[PDB]
Amino acid sequence: GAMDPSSPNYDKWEMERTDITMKHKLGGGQYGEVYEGVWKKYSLTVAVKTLKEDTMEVEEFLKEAAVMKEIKHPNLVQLLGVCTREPPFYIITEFMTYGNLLDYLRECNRQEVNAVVLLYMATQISSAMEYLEKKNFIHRDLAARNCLVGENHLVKVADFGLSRLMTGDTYTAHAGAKFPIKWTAPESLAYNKFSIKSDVWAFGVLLWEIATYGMSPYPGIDLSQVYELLEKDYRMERPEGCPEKVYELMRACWQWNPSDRPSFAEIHQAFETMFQES
Ligand SMILES: Cc1nc(Nc2ncc(C(=O)Nc3c(C)cccc3Cl)s2)cc(N2CCN(CCO)CC2)n1
Repeated sequence: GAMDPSSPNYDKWEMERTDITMKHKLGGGQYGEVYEGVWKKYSLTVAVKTLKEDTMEVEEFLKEAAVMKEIKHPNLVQLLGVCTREPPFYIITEFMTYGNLLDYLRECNRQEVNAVVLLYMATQISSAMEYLEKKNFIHRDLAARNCLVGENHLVKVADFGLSRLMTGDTYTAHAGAKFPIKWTAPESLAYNKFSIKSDVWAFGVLLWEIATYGMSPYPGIDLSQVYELLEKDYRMERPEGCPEKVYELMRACWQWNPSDRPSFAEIHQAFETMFQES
C-alpha cells in the first residue's frame, strides 16, 4: 500500500484523493484548472490545481510541486499535497481567500488599502524573495497577477512552475518559449540569462503595479519598442502618490547592469524600515 508508511512507494506529499471535496471552480484566469475545495480530515478549505489530456505533460505539471516541496515561508503559497497515480492529477495548497493581487488592487477599497497597506504588501513580498534569494532560488515569474491575497492584506507569492534551484549565480533558459516582456530584465530579454537580479528587476515592476493599483506596465507602449527604450535609459515614471523613497527603490531595481541592482536583503530591510515608520 503506497499510502502506507511501511510501503516502499510511500510519499508524504501524496494525499488521499477522497480526502478532498471539489466545490466551486475558480479558473476563469490562466493559473489553470483551479478549484476551491475542502480537506475533510480537518474541514480546511484548500486550493486545487488540475491537469488535462493534452494541455501539458505530467513531468511539466509536477515540476511546480517538486519546487514547492523544498521551500517554506509564510509569504510563499504553501504546498499541502499532490494527487498522482490515477487520471486528473491534483496539486493542493492553502487557499487564498481574495485571489490574485492584480485584480485585488483593481477592485479594492482604496481608502482601506492605502499607502501604509500598499507599503505592507511590498514588504511581505520582499520578505518571501529574501528567503528565496538566500536559498539560491529564482522565481522567474514575479508579477502582481502571480501573487495571492488572504485576509488582513496577507500577501503570498505563487506560481512556481518556472522556479529553479541554481547551482551558481546564473541560469540560462533554452530558446523555445518566451517570457513577459514588460516584467523581464534586459539581459533576460537579450541573452535569456536569469538570476536573482532578474527577479529583482521584476520585483521593481511589481512595485509599480502595486503603487498604481493594478495599472499595466508601460501603458500604451508597443512591446517591440520596450527593450530599445530601456536601452536608451527610459523607465516608468513615479506613480501618483508614490513616496519618492519607494520610487528610488524601483529605479535601483531597474538598473541596466544586474550588479548595480540591490539585493533582496537590502530591499526588504529598506521596506521594513519604511514600514516600521508606522
Ligand atoms: C483563481 C482564484 N484563486 C483563489 N485562491 C487561490 N489560493 C491558492 C491558489 C493556488 O492556485 N494555489 C496553487 C499554487 C499557488 C501553485 C500550485 C498549485 C496551486 Cl493549487 S488560487 C481565490 C479566488 N477567488 C476568491 C476571491 N474572489 C473575489 C472576492 O471574493 C474571486 C475568486 N480565485
